[PDB]
Amino acid sequence: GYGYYRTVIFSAMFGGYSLYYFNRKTFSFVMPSLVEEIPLDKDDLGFITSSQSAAYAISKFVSGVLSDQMSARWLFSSGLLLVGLVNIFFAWSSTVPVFAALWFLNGLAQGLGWPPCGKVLRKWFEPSQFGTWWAILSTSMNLAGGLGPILATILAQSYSWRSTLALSGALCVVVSFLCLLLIHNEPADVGLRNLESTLQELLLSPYLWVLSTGYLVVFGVKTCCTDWGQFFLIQEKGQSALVGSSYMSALEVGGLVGSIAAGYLSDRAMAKAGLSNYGNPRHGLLLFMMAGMTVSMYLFRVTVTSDSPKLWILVLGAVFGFSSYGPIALFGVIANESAPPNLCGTSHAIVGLMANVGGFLAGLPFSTIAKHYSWSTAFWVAEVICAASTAAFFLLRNIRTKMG
Amino acid sequence: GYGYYRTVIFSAMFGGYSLYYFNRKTFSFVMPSLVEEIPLDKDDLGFITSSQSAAYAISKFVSGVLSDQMSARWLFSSGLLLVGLVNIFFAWSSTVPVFAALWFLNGLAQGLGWPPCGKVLRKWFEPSQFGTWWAILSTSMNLAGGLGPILATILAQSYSWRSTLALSGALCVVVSFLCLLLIHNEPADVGLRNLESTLQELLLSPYLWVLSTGYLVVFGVKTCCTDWGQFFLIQEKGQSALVGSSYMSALEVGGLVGSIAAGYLSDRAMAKAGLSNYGNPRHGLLLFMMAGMTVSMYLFRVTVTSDSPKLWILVLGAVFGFSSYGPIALFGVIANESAPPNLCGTSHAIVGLMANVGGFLAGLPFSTIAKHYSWSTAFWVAEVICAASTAAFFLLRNIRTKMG
Ligand SMILES: CCCCCCCCCCC(CCCCCCCCCC)(CO[C@H]1O[C@@H](CO)[C@H](O[C@@H]2O[C@@H](CO)[C@H](O)[C@@H](O)[C@@H]2O)[C@@H](O)[C@@H]1O)CO[C@H]1O[C@@H](CO)[C@H](O[C@@H]2O[C@@H](CO)[C@H](O)[C@@H](O)[C@@H]2O)[C@@H](O)[C@H]1O
Ligand SMILES: CCCCCCCCCCC(CCCCCCCCCC)(CO[C@H]1O[C@@H](CO)[C@H](O[C@@H]2O[C@@H](CO)[C@H](O)[C@@H](O)[C@@H]2O)[C@@H](O)[C@@H]1O)CO[C@H]1O[C@@H](CO)[C@H](O[C@@H]2O[C@@H](CO)[C@H](O)[C@@H](O)[C@@H]2O)[C@@H](O)[C@H]1O
Ligand SMILES: CCCCCCCCCCC(CCCCCCCCCC)(CO[C@H]1O[C@@H](CO)[C@H](O[C@@H]2O[C@@H](CO)[C@H](O)[C@@H](O)[C@@H]2O)[C@@H](O)[C@@H]1O)CO[C@H]1O[C@@H](CO)[C@H](O[C@@H]2O[C@@H](CO)[C@H](O)[C@@H](O)[C@@H]2O)[C@@H](O)[C@H]1O
Ligand SMILES: CCCCCCCCCCC(CCCCCCCCCC)(CO[C@H]1O[C@@H](CO)[C@H](O[C@@H]2O[C@@H](CO)[C@H](O)[C@@H](O)[C@@H]2O)[C@@H](O)[C@@H]1O)CO[C@H]1O[C@@H](CO)[C@H](O[C@@H]2O[C@@H](CO)[C@H](O)[C@@H](O)[C@@H]2O)[C@@H](O)[C@H]1O
Repeated sequence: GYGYYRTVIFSAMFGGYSLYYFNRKTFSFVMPSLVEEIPLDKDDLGFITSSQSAAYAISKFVSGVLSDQMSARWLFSSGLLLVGLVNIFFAWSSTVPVFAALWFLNGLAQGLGWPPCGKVLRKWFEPSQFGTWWAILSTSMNLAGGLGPILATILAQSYSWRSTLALSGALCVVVSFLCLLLIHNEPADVGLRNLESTLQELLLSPYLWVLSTGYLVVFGVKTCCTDWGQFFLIQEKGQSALVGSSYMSALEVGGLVGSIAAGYLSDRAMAKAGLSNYGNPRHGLLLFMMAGMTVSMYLFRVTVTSDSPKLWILVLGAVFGFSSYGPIALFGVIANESAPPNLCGTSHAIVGLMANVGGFLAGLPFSTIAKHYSWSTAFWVAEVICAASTAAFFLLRNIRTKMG
Repeated sequence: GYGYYRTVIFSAMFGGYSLYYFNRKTFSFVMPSLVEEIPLDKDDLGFITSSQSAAYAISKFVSGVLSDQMSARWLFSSGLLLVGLVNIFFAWSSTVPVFAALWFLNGLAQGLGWPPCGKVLRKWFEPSQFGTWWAILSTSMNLAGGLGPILATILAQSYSWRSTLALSGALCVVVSFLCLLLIHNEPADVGLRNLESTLQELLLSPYLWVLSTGYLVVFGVKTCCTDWGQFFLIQEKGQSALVGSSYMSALEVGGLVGSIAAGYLSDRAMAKAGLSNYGNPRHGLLLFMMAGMTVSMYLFRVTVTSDSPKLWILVLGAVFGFSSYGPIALFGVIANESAPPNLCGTSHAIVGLMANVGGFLAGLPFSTIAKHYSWSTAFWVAEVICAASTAAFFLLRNIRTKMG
């Protein structure tokens, strides 16, 4: 049955992705115990995390490019097995260089997880049910990250820090075999079906670069606000050290809610509306959320004094999180849906690369501008850039959409 | 006349490239005066240099890829004009963010200089005279860098720091028009001649990846030695603070001599020997210099005690510089010569990217290994890697050379 097969594939995917993220964050989970056992300074942890991040970025781009030439099931299982083996080996090392070398292969293996999931979802689900399940897998990753630390410390205070990593690796290996056994690549491999534009022609379309610039701006603004909102609130507004934590929590909760709601409403709008070679039914929600993000930025910058109630700050944070985390999922869904049946990964790898460079831009120059002039000037610059981007995106709404 | 036209093109190229490098390094040349005028801390200078370096790397790759679709003369002149304009605008600014934003466009413009020169050299010169002139252009860059500082401080102590940059920009604009007028793209544009493998077929050849890995190892080892030789000599050998400076000077001089000699001897060997689809006449010198580099590394690591004469240290530094700076030029020449008549830039951009990642590897993990274990262990690791690479390169000598 279609429902039975979809349920089985979805359950296996959910479990695999949750284990992926747990084993990504296990070192940060268990850091205090190994710090107590073998002392480390602040440089070693940063070096290890930096190596993992660089490996993750490079692998992610490469596996996104290559995911259209190899089977999704084998890619998923191999990545999970390598992640488990790397964790098991990490459990039996006691020197920084070996730690940092083992945490690089971890990023390389982690880069292989999502593109197979995206391809299987696209080939198994109808285009009117392809933003809901995307967001639900994102929430699977969120749930794994949220439930990680509590169980991690609960288990670590009981036995040790070395046993937890080995147990996680063994569980990853077992679940890798289970997912290999359970996941099906295509409906044709069972007896159903739910249904050429070379790379040179794909790269010669303007929609790809429009989406890349949109992702640039959205990710950069989100990173700027997430990284420096507490700093702005503490050093210029005059608030305490708990209002920042509450504002971050509200931002995260509102962002999760906004991602799910954006996916569902966009899928409903696409199902309701028709299809044509020009335009996209998913653009209205994207433009609305962009405008909401800009308005919330302006309100937070201007109408938050030293005597503002805490409820107002929480409301502003929630609204910005909603309107900033919706469009990210929308771009991720669109860059893969509005592509030929092949080259889906190659239509998303470039977008991820733009996200990385936008993160670097949100990191260094924003901080130096804030240090020199002020935080108000830096946030004003970010808001002006976002408003200009939104205006350009609205001006370029009805364009050649289907690339190829 | 062939000689007259070659002389004119060579002179214009030499002048253009020398001005390119002078305007690359002018800020480092004139830094003390502007530091005295407007105080700066150590973070701002690093930020500016980092922005320029990142822009240079990205532009270099992009312009190497794109240099086969646009005219070399126009690319050269446009790059020089933009460099001059950027310097002129930099002369009229007084704040760090604007400085760092203007020093990014400088890197973007600088990335456009060399690939047009390489294409013109390949299309104008015979393959038996294409390693000598390559090395001579490299020495043009070296001469510009060497004669920069003296003239820079001599002029800066006279008038100001603001006038020097404007004068350099104006000179760059004038020389840009002169080079636009003088450089000829092809011999067919005058009435002579001195004489399809798509990118997908080009990327499916093993010679490209062999060359990429060789450049990886050579550049990484050279960067390791250049960066940490003084540290090793001072903190483990027990030598003074002037022996390191002498060792660096000997390394640089020996490297320049080795680059010129390697180019000349390799061109002579290729002219003497025949041509075939398998192998390359330029491999013997490359293997010999690789072996010399490994032997010199071992001798410097082992046979240099706290009582070694300074002449021995100078000799070892000169030999390593020779044997390390030869192969870099050899790889640069080969990756462009042993390529189809098109895609020459695309056959060198990947090699440059590998050089960048090898530089990062030589930078961070080598330093952390040296900090944890010792400098001797780090240099032993580098020497072992170089020896293994040399053995693999010798084992893979006679292979499919002409890619396509
Ligand atoms: C084989 C590949 C051949 C070509 C490679 C290209 C260039 C080679 C290296 C370039 C590159 C990978 C290449 C990107 C994709 C390549 C795809 C293009 C294919 C071309 C066909 C690594 O290179 C940089 O990586 C930095 C690590 O951040 C290092 O900083 C070190 O750590 C610093 C502490 O922050 C200190 O300053 C110091 O400790 C070091 O300085 C740099 O020294 C290093 O140069 C840049 O990638 C970028 O990815 C992203 C996400 O990871 C990173 O963003 C952030 O990283 C972490 C915070 O750092 C966060 O955790 C992460 O959340 C965040 O997102 C970037 O930072 C950067 O990593
Ligand atoms: C089919 C449906 C699927 C089910 C999904 C539902 C479950 C999702 C909730 C999980 C959730 C919400 C918590 C509110 C719950 C109420 C919400 C109402 C609805 C749910 C009922 C818990 O998130 C927090 O949970 C806390 C408790 O563990 C942790 O505190 C710890 O406690 C200490 C030890 O006690 C520790 O020592 C200490 O380290 C912590 O202080 C926090 O670290 C964690 O952020 C969010 O988690 C997820 O959000 C994302 C945001 O992007 C976050 O990713 C971030 O991305 C970057 C930013 O873009 C950041 O740069 C990056 O850093 C980060 O990776 C993560 O946070 C992720 O995990
Ligand atoms: C639109 C492009 C879309 C994709 C971009 C890819 C990823 C985006 C950013 C990745 C990338 C450019 C991309 C490489 C080529 C891309 C071609 C691939 C095309 C794919 C189809 C910049 O990204 C890094 O650049 C570093 C600058 O070094 C920054 O470090 C900052 O500064 C630090 C102080 O050293 C501090 O830690 C701190 O102040 C910051 O942390 C990092 O924060 C930053 O992440 C990494 O490139 C690399 O190039 C080389 C040579 O320049 C650099 O090596 C060195 O740099 C200087 C010493 O640094 C030296 O002067 C230079 O002599 C030396 O060689 C590398 O360092 C790196 O720059
Ligand atoms: C058709 C033929 C063409 C003619 C070519 C011949 C001319 C070439 C000679 C120029 C030469 C040799 C000097 C010995 C001369 C005898 C040699 C015998 C033959 C010649 C007769 C002078 O080189 C030095 O000259 C000194 C005097 O200016 C400078 O000291 C300054 O003084 C203070 C102010 O007084 C200043 O305040 C202070 O900053 C300095 O201390 C040094 O900065 C400079 O290095 C070498 O220059 C060139 O070498 C390359 C090496 O790769 C170097 O590039 C490096 O690459 C990276 C490393 O891979 C490095 O990381 C990177 O940092 C660097 O970019 C540069 O050095 C480059 O410029």
